[PDB]
Amino acid sequence: SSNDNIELVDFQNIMFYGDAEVGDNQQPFTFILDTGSANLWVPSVKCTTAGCLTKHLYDSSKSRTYEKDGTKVEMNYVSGTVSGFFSKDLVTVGNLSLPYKFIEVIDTNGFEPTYTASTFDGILGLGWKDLSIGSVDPIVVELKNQNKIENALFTFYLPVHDKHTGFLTIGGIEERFYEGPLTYEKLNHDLYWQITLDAHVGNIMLEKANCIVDSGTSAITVPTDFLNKMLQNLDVIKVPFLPFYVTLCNNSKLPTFEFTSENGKYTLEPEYYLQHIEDVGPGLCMLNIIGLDFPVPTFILGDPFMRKYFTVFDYDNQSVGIALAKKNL
Ligand SMILES: CC(C)c1nc(CN(C)C(=O)N[C@H](C(=O)N[C@@H](Cc2ccccc2)C[C@H](O)[C@H](Cc2ccccc2)NC(=O)OCc2cncs2)C(C)C)cs1
Ligand SMILES: C[C@H](CCC(=O)NCCC[N+](C)(C)CCCS(=O)(=O)[O-])[C@H]1CC[C@H]2[C@@H]3[C@H](O)C[C@@H]4C[C@H](O)CC[C@]4(C)[C@H]3C[C@H](O)[C@]12C
Ligand SMILES: C[C@H](CCC(=O)NCCC[N+](C)(C)CCCS(=O)(=O)[O-])[C@H]1CC[C@H]2[C@@H]3[C@H](O)C[C@@H]4C[C@H](O)CC[C@]4(C)[C@H]3C[C@H](O)[C@]12C
Repeated sequence: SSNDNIELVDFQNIMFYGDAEVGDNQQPFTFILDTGSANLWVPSVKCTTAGCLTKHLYDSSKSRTYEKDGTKVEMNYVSGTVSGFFSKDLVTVGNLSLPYKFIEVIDTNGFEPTYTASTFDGILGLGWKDLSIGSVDPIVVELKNQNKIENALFTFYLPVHDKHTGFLTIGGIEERFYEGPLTYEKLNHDLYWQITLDAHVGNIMLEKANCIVDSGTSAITVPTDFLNKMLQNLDVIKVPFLPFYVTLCNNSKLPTFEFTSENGKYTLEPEYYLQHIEDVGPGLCMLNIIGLDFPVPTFILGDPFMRKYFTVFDYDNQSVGIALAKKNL
């Protein structure tokens, strides 16, 4: 009905979070909404670590829909590890509710310093079942199976800093969120939001590259070889000890990413991957790009791509729909 959604709030023009609840008493948590994972976790009142002092914590004893599991789980992300045990309780996203298996986290030491530095309490996975720990049906799929929504799909309309808030819409496509044509790219993986695109950056290209559309990566990642070729004679300087590159914001050597399919063309101009850091010096920007090598040459089209392009994640049609995000409104 209409279209169920959760508001997306920009954090310092580099991350975005949405709020959902756990327990029949609707205990509120702030989440990274992560299309690149397939589990929900919240920090427990039983959490024994420094990071949890600054967070909204889940109290299973205060929920009468809580069902004990206790199966120990370690959740290993590329950027950190959280551990605890499975619990079952009511999960509410927008105005949609369902009983759900999630991880009750008691150790966040492996998630620092990012955890304490950030406003999110946990991570809400929007991936595929066979990627999940504990064989958990994805929230959006379950809601469709329960006839709580018209379609097993969700859309990302990211917030733009000082322009507009964003929305995760569950169960329907709103035309308000995108201008121009919506192009559907079929998945090249059984259990990941990953599509095939030719990647062109200036004179260098990777043919039929694996491209993950990842709401839960706050950067563009490119293969390390590709990045080394991109940055040759570009007048950019890497930060000592850190995989981040600094440039003059006005550096006209900075290239436009061009990603092409049989039916689509997506470009990402420097304004979409530049981060102003003028506290550090005059007219200096960081590139929101990092080198990351997968066994197959892979790009992560993270936050910076999804700031520019509205995205539809369709379980039933096993495709990602891409359209230019509407600027205002
Ligand atoms: C400067 C810039 C780099 C910034 N990053 C941030 C926030 N960070 C740390 C990230 O986004 N980091 C990314 C990340 O790990 N994202 C993660 C969420 C997260 C965020 C913050 C801290 C800890 C975890 C979420 C991403 O979807 C990644 C994508 C991925 C998957 C496999 C292999 C490589 C990459 N997913 C996972 O790591 O999930 C693995 C799984 C575990 N169980 C099932 S799959 C990396 C891919 C770069 C703020 S500013
Ligand atoms: C998971 C990857 C490392 C992948 C890996 O294990 N790579 C081994 C091969 C290395 N090389 C390609 C250089 C060898 C090939 C030689 S070649 O000549 O081919 O280049 C590592 C490398 C740099 C890491 C980030 C930074 O720490 C900054 C920050 C610290 C926070 O706390 C957590 C978040 C964040 C964003 C980190 C996330 C993640 O953790 C990254 C991407
Ligand atoms: C081979 C590497 C893993 C790292 C590696 O180089 N070697 C480890 C071998 C495998 N494990 C030891 C984890 C097996 C555990 C079972 S064991 O029997 O060992 O206990 C490959 C094999 C399959 C890959 C994932 C899947 O494609 C799905 C998905 C595609 C996206 O594009 C990127 C994210 C993700 C989760 C991929 C991550 C990573 O890229 C994997 C684990």
